[PDB]
Amino acid sequence: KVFGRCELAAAMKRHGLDNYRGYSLGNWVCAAKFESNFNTQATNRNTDGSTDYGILQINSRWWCNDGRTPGSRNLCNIPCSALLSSDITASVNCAKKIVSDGNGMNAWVAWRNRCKGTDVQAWIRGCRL
Ligand SMILES: O=N[O-]
Ligand SMILES: O=N[O-]
Repeated sequence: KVFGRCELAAAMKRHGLDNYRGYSLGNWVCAAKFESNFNTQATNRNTDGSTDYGILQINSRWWCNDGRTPGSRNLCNIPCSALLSSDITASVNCAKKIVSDGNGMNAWVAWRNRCKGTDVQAWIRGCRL
């Protein structure tokens, strides 16, 4: 599923991401835009053999099991394919564990490089929230 901007904002808010660990809703929408272009089916291979999955490009090296990242962890206790569903529950719940990890949203390379220190509120402008 490819989400609309305000559609994803609303779903993320419903799932309790707005101000989760102090990160406003705009931060999450911005991250999702630049990680996956709002596409739940997005996948990208990393140099180390792991893969990033879903709207927030959650990585198999630590967070999920894709059956092909040998010697990795499954800290969210899920198959990586769960991160590709039209239902974003699994992605959101795993993201909450990631952002609590100690590095906050810096865990997302695209957020650090493209969202951090910018007017992230613009990502929810016009939405009926
Ligand atoms: O959800 N369309 O911005
Ligand atoms: O649960 N919203 O995909």
